[PDB]
Amino acid sequence: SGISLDNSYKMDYPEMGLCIIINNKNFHKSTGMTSRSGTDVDAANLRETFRNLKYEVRNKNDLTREEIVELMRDVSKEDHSKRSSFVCVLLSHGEEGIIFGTNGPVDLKKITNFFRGDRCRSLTGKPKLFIIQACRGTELDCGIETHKIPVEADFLYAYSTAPGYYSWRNSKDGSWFIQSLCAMLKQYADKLEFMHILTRVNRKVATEFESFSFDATFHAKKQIPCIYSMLTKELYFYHL
Amino acid sequence: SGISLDNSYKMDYPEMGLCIIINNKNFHKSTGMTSRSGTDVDAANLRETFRNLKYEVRNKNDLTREEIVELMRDVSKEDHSKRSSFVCVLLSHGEEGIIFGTNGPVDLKKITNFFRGDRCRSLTGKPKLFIIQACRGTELDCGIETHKIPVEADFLYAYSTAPGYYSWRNSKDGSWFIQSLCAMLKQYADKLEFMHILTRVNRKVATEFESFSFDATFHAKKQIPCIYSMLTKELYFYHL
Amino acid sequence: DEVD
Amino acid sequence: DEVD
Ligand code: NA
Ligand code: NA
Repeated sequence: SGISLDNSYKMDYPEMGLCIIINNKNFHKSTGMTSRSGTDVDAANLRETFRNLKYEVRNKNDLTREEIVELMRDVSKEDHSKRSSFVCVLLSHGEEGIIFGTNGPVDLKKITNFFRGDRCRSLTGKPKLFIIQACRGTELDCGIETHKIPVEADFLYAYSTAPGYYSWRNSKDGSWFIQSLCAMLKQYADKLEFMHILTRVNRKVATEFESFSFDATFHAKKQIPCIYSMLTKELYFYHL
Repeated sequence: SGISLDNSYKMDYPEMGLCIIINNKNFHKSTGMTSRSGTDVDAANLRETFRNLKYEVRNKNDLTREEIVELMRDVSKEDHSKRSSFVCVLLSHGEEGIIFGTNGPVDLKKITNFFRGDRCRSLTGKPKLFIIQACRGTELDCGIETHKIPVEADFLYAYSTAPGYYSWRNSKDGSWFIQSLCAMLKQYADKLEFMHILTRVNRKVATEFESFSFDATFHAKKQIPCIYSMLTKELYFYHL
Repeated sequence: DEVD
Repeated sequence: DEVD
């Protein structure tokens, strides 16, 4: 045939792949962690958004740290040969490098290690997307007025907030980041490459949201998400 | 006039901006750090590459930690009003979050803080690009066979390697990452958006390079760079 | 507005 | 090949 180009991931396998959504709202009392009002809005929005992208969505609620690790291990041991990609969304409390099960923390590196190129062979060479709505620390942004492949290749981490910073969640509307992510996927997934969709998410969160609080420490604060890409190709959710 | 779109950074200011290259090859003997053979190849390649993109390049060699901090502070206090962007390239030893002056470490967060949206007002809203060739730890990748804005907005960190990992430098050819970055900028800067150029850099490093060592611990190892984007718009080095 |  |  004619000249060919190979700059984009193959997304025309029989299945787009799994979308695992872990939605942790209620935490064991002994942890002292607050309930995450608004997270069900996020989980429902994500389920619908990724359904319309033709992902096989699995929603899981209020998982312990042990259940999170066993779920991720089990999913990584499925046969993904007929799937184009893998998506995991984590909605919980967090700190830098950590997301919380209902009874204690899980290392993000432990979760993602299950999907390394050498440990999940049916996802080798395929994009592995981790979308994380969770705090990464306690800083607040005051704003300003205006052949082999690496085992860590083909991962993308879409973080809601900058490293070291809190992440913001509205109890009525859902989190700033997930609200914005679903809106941009709905509008642009048939149009734009995924990095460019996520850049529009960055702009939406950075420009349209600002916290309101009776507590001066927490009032009038801003947020910028962080795209962490080890992808090796362009990612389009559509194919020709 | 007619309908307008504002999805890309304005890159038609009178000047593209500064490109500061800090090239640390020789370290004080008391630090015990080895000389970084091949880094001059990197620094010359970067100077030529960013010259052809019309950046005002400043090359600095073998700076102490004190000189690095004072240089970055002074540069952040210049008037960048007529400049579209800012680029800083760091070539040195490193660990996670750190790059080394010739006599000791510098926190990357301290360097980049000088350019925060609230601390460098003539770069507010403009892309601030930090390109880092330095180790981030000591892990090796064995591979597998195949209104306000946030003060942290509009930064991009192009890291040579995954967090926690060594980064590879060839003593004859220069570093895998900088070699690849300059090659992809030369080929695609008049064609592709910057995230897509960096994705091609990811692929080039991940697929074309593998270490050769007489030491089994260091032999046959792989590398994947990391794009860390807090940009809010698409970045093209050309304009219409 | 709440933090995570 | 050397590491940084
Ligand atoms: Na958020
Ligand atoms: Na490198």
